[PDB]
Amino acid sequence: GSSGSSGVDEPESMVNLAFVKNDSYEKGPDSVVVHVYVKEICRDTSRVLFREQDFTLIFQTRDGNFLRLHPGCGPHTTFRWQVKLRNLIEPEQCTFCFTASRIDICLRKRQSQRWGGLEAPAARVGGASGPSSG
Repeated sequence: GSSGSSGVDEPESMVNLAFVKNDSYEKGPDSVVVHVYVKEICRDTSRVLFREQDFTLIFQTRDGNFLRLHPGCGPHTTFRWQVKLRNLIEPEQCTFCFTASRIDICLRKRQSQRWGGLEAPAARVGGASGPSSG
């Protein structure tokens, strides 16, 4: 086949976040603001991809507070946060801008309907308890 000098490059090398401490509130009619808890972020190597039925947030943080949470990684480690929006959206109007110690992402939905959860659900999982402290 072929070895080397490939074309597209998968984010493999990059790390994909599974859970990011943030808070999104229902704004305007179809507006949705998101507040990501993180500091010491690089606005130079940190961007946000607004899809039609999703939205990925790539940013490299160097805050021991945020890093400590994710072991094995570092400040130079790329973090990709992909979210599956149950309902469609308008990325052409979406915007991404970092804040003091948090990130702000304006998500413009299509229509004014109930989302019942920012991120799409999935098979239930309980099993033996863990960190869940009384």
